[PDB]
Amino acid sequence: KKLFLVFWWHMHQPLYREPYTGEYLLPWTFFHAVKDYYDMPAYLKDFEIKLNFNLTPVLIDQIQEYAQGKAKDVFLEAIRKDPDDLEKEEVEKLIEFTKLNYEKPIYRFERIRELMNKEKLNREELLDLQTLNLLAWCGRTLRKDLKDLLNKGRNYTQEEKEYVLNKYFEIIKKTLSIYREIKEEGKGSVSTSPYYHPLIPILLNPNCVYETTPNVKIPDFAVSFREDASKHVELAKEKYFEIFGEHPVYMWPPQASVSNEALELYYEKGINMLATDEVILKNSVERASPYLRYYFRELISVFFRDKTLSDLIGFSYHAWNAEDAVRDFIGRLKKIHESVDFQPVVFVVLDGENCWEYYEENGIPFLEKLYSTLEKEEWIETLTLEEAMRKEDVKTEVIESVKAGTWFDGNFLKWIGNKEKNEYWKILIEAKKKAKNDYILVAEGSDWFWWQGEEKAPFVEVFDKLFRSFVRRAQE
Ligand SMILES: OC[C@H]1O[C@H](O[C@H]2[C@H](O)[C@@H](O)[C@@H](O[C@H]3[C@H](O)[C@@H](O)[C@@H](O[C@H]4[C@H](O)[C@@H](O)[C@@H](O[C@H]5[C@H](O)[C@@H](O)[C@@H](O)O[C@@H]5CO)O[C@@H]4CO)O[C@@H]3CO)O[C@@H]2CO)[C@H](O)[C@@H](O)[C@@H]1O
Ligand SMILES: OC[C@H]1O[C@H](O[C@H]2[C@H](O)[C@@H](O)[C@@H](O[C@H]3[C@H](O)[C@@H](O)[C@@H](O[C@H]4[C@H](O)[C@@H](O)[C@@H](O)O[C@@H]4CO)O[C@@H]3CO)O[C@@H]2CO)[C@H](O)[C@@H](O)[C@@H]1O
Repeated sequence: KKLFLVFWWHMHQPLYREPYTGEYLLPWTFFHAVKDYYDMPAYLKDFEIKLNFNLTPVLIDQIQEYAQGKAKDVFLEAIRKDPDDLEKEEVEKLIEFTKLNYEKPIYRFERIRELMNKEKLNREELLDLQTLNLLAWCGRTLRKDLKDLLNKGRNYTQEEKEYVLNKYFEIIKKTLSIYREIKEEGKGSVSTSPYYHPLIPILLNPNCVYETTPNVKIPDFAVSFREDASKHVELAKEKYFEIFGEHPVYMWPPQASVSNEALELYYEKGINMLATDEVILKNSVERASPYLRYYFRELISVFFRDKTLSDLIGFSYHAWNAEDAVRDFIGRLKKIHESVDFQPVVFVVLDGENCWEYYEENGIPFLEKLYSTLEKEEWIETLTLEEAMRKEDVKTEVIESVKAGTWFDGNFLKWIGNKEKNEYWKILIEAKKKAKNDYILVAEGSDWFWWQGEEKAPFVEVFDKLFRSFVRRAQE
């Protein structure tokens, strides 16, 4: 009697490439590529477990651009430059970026503390600010190779900065290949999402917000996004075919978002299985065990993730010692294992690149201890998505209807509802009336609405600039 454990790490970035200048206006795709996107599947090289991954096609596009040397990244150019050639604006954006990440454990360098107490920086101090920002995002693989430079902590030269950059781009160049390798070796399944990570339920039927938040105000959806919804899925199938050689049979719905109509569309497009959130299941069915494989209308397989276990990694364990956190995690799986007489399937699903920056040492002590302890447990069998879809000694249930929602409170309020987010949908709706190319699909990505209508934060202007630029470009 085994507990079946399914890790599904979801990787995504919206398109930071501004369509008129061709410039990557934020460096987040680069920094999460060198820190997490290669290194997360790379754990499978050292640990005999199964781990699954989601790669959005818009993320894949940017990884390709960086890997091929075509990405003009404005922040990264400020990093690469000799400090004597830095513009005042570039120094300000460098300092701004440091302040934003300053309290995170991966930025725990004494020299960063010294430099941010300084009101004017010379060439050597700017070289340290540039290079330590690079090194703060160093992933597990290169933290071994670059350990001498990392322990330095200060006094970096342009030659050393350039060396780190060359190693980082080598990491990026091998990133798509290692997803292909762990997939071909059976160490994990790889899924994708509709192309630009949109909210498929809203594009299909904006009225589905009223299944959870009946009081919410939405704009006049005077155009249909239903065909655009199909296009996100179809284009995603094409990009996945290019990278991995098959049409995808697993998809992660952006924000875990599902509806009766969205599940229909996924089935119609040949998706055999997806996962969503436990809150959906609780909102939809009275007797709701998340340890079963569900069949929506006998059309498509649905797993409901263990929200508690997913939220321990995403939200709790960063503030713990690695050893305490893994003993807690295994202790919870043991109680699940001891709680039922059948073999439960336990889906752990969350973003794969966003939580580790808040852990000590980028979560490497935690994940190494976690994966080491998992592979020693005889009563735990980690599964690929393919193995979870096919496993016969697993309990099964049919569900006929779900309440539309997301894994954020089970509703859509993080992307629609208040004046400012609704203004984005107004802009999108008007632009869709006049759209002439697929940049309208880029503007349907969920990220733009997430950051809109929120307390002012540094760089929120860039997401707004990107969204409006994609909207403008879509109509030309
Ligand atoms: O404002 C108060 C608030 O601020 C702080 O949050 C800030 C972060 O700490 C800071 O680093 C920065 O966040 C960045 C982020 O680091 C950067 O990587 C990028 O985020 C990407 C994700 O990396 C990417 O995975 C994707 O995220 C999706 C995800 O795929 C999906 O599954 C789901 O979870 O939604 C996510 C969002 O759509 O895309 C995003 C970009 O859209 O960009 C971020 C913004 O610059 O800035 C944050 C805001 O200031 C504190 O951390 C927080 O506690 C404070 O309360
Ligand atoms: O900025 C603060 C935090 O940043 C990081 O958190 C990330 C997570 O890593 C991502 O996975 C994602 O979080 C998802 C989350 O996985 C999903 O379960 C859901 O979580 C709900 C949760 O059930 C609920 O109980 C409550 O705690 O709020 C969550 C949000 O409603 O939805 C999340 C949003 O997509 O993104 C967050 C950042 O938003 C980092 O890991 C944290 O340490 C950090 O505090």
